Amino acid sequence: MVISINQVRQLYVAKALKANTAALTTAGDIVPKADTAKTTLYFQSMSPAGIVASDKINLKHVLYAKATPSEALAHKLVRYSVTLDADVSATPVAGQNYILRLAFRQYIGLSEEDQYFKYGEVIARSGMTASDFYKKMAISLAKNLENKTESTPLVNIYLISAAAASTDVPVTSATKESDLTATDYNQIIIEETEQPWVLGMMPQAFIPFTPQFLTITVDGEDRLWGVATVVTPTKTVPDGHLIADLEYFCMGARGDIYRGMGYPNIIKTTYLVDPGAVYDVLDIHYFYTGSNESVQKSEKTITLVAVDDGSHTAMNALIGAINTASGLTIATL
Amino acid sequence: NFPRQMLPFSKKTKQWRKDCLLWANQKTFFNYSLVRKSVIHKKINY
Amino acid sequence: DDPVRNKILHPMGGVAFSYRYDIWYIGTMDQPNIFKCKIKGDNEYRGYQW
Amino acid sequence: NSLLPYDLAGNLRVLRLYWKSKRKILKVKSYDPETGE
Amino acid sequence: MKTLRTLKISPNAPDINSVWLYKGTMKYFNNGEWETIG
Amino acid sequence: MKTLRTLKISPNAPDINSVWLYKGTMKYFNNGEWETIG
Amino acid sequence: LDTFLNSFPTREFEDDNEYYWDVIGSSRRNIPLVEARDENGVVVAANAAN
Repeated sequence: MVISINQVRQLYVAKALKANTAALTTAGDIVPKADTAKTTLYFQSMSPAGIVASDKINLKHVLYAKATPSEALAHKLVRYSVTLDADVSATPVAGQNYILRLAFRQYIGLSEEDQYFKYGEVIARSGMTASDFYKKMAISLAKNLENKTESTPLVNIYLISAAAASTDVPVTSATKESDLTATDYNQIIIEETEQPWVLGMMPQAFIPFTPQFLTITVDGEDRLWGVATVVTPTKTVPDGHLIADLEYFCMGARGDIYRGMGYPNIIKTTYLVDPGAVYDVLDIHYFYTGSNESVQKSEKTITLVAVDDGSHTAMNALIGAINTASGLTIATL
Repeated sequence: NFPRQMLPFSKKTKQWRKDCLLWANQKTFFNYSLVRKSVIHKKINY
Repeated sequence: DDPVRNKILHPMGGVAFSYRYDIWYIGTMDQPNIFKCKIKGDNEYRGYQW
Repeated sequence: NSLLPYDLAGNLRVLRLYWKSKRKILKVKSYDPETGE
Repeated sequence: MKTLRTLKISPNAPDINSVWLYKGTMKYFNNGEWETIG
Repeated sequence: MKTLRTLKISPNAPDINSVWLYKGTMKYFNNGEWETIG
Repeated sequence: LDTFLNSFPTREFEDDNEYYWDVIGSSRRNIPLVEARDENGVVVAANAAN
């Protein structure tokens, strides 16, 4: 992916802390170095092919320094609870065709004009209860949406029985009617899902949807059929695929701007962000000034990235290493 | 965006002659030339 | 019908701005009712800082 | 009025555009039949 | 909202958009079933 | 198979191809007689 | 949207301040009554004679 920069952006991966220049022996450490009079902070990191430093951050010229946790950098997949409207009829009307349309809006392109529509259809019969109806439309929606043939993962559809009321039972295009055996199904939940991710070539983006209902004639007046409520999310996409795609850009400030353009002849750089682990991100945003009439500023930023274990053990040791070395009150997160 | 003048004469169609004029009544507020005064300066003189 | 600017969806399909009816001219005013405003001798600015 | 279609005096806004287009032409080197000019 | 133009006297169910007349019943299609008047 | 189309509001009986409607007694022609619906 | 904003004319103004236009109604009017007094000055209520 490609991000916007405030005149530069550089990233350093912090796999461990060594607190001295001579103790840099493994690739991926970081050492926040400074002098006695706290006027310059810089980060000596061990690259896989030698010691590298940072730009020398002037501590009178910092603008902010705030480190975000990994739980605030996760995309929450939306849910939509689709129930029968109790106003029109509590039970399904025995003659009408019951259709539901899922209106996707960023399919293939990025614009809200690149729309995509999928449907689910169940004809309601006589004697069909509400749990028998949701048992039929969870199969009919999953035959479209979660089929084996569709090129992208569109949505995840689950059922909820009224006894459990929290545990989701998954329905897929291969699930038969004999697997769903419950007489208390009361809603259908449509959850977003994670699109595929390719490092530095496919950004993390999702397809949003809206389950829209088609009208059924109930007493001779054609009334909309169902209702859809947004339910608070239970599944998030973690920080692994956003910081591997953030390192990949900000390694180009210190190195090669082209990454594979012409492949007998490339300069490979080794990346240190594992795309299966979550990370914490600290950003010290600073600038530069000459001590003369050139008072026009040049804003910069640095990014430090540390592995997160849930309790932020690696990152709160790093903020505790910057505050005592350089004299900033960076917030312990 | 003034339409392309570098065309063969068969491709200077009827809609192309309207595009040069629909450009004209949009950019007719413009009076800047580097050897002329402003319209409001000459109007003060007249 | 513009789905990028119109974001509230309607219960009967499509954006809710599509269901907006507007009668722009009732009769003939004997002058232009709706026009746009500009300033005489106001070329729009362009200025480089390099 | 300064870009209105009509005028309250009762006149019509006539906008005449003149512009230099670009025409593709050929320069042909032809020989005189009589002399080699 | 739903017009019914014809009335059909028959012992069988004629059509969604007509009225089924039997001996002492007048049944018409509503809510996915034949609803009787009386 | 008998298809009635019109409904006549009359105090007396109309032609046999129509429904006699008067004061709350829907009457139509069945089995040779005017048979009330209700 | 830009083809909607091209079915409108344009008026060029002389200043970049607030601009006005004057609206008018009619001249002939009807006036509500307050009270009717007879010749001695006492008001004529609803339950009164001619």
